[PDB]
Amino acid sequence: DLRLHLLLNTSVTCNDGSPAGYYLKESRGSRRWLLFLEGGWYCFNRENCDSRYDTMRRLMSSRDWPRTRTGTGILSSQPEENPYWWNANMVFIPYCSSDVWSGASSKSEKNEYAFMGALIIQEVVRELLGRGLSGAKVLLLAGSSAGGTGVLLNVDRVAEQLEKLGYPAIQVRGLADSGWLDNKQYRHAPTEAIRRGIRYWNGVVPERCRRQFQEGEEWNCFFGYKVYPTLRSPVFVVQWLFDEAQLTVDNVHVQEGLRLYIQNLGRELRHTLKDVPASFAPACLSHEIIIRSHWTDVQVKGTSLPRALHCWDRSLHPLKGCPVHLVDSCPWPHCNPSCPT
Ligand SMILES: NNC(=O)c1ccccc1OCc1ccccc1
Ligand SMILES: *[C@@H]1O[C@H](CO)[C@@H](O)[C@H](O)[C@H]1NC(C)=O
Repeated sequence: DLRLHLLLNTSVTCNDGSPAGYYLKESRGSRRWLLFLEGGWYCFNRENCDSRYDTMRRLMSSRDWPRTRTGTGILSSQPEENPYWWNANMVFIPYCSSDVWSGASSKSEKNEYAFMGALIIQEVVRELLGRGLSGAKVLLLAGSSAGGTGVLLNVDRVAEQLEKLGYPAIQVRGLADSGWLDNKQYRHAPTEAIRRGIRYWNGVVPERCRRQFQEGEEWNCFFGYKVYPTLRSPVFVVQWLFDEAQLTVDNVHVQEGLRLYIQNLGRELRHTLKDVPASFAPACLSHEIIIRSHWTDVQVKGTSLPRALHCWDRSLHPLKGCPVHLVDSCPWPHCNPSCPT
């Protein structure tokens, strides 16, 4: 169990103005810290956010949060469930800002909701330095789905924040799960929601990416294959080749037209990962993995995800029999026998 702490700075809030927070389980014999960003889509105007507040309120408010959560997958403290970092300090940061962790706007007389995702991450980091983070050797910022995209948008800002606060020894790294294409749909734009959303959230993107695409075009930096090349921090990318959220937005739910569509989608995703040295991309139809309890089951070319992350740690001290770049080449969902059921 990880125990809830509401932010001491009550001006950093969820959508409805309630305090944001984090769940923490300390491991005093470890100098490794895992900060995990939750996912869960987003909302991009008043009417769409009002609907989310009726039936997804825990993703917009802390008023009903439980005092504990069970750590699972990479957040589990059992060696059998988590071969990678079972002894780390564990942090789960709930997603209550509906802004893909990009926002920096407070509730006010002209804003019905606050969108503070980028500031929530910084304040969590700030308050953890008083509870042990000051002695860390590695800070791994991880996340799934919208939280995976949030890793890509925030990992270099966390690095910069610790540098400016006087902590040069903490190595900041990223792990982005299921947050990696602005492709043509199979049937008939989803990118327009992101464009409109950034403007609604006062959303912020990494500076080098901002400078490449310039004003009005920051939505491009929400797409992994465009923002990843601008990042300095080491980032490991986990992405199913046939991601279910990607297929949903593409309006896919088999004859030749769809067969070619699906095969091209896998081809394109594999192409964008060619020059990503730390990555894990199985040929499966699925979504998310790193906090699922059976995340140890899937393998690419005989290597599990916990093993690949361990090999990544070793590389940041090619390695013999301990690979870090693992991308399926077979071209159809579940041609990898270890895919989830
Ligand atoms: N669940 N998905 C997210 O959170 C997300 C995060 C970053 C960028 C877009 C996202 O979805 C919208 C979308 C997905 C695929 C193609 C176009 C648009
Ligand atoms: C509280 O957070 C707000 C919003 O980020 C910031 O303006 C302010 O400096 C913070 N207060 C303190 C005491 O750090």
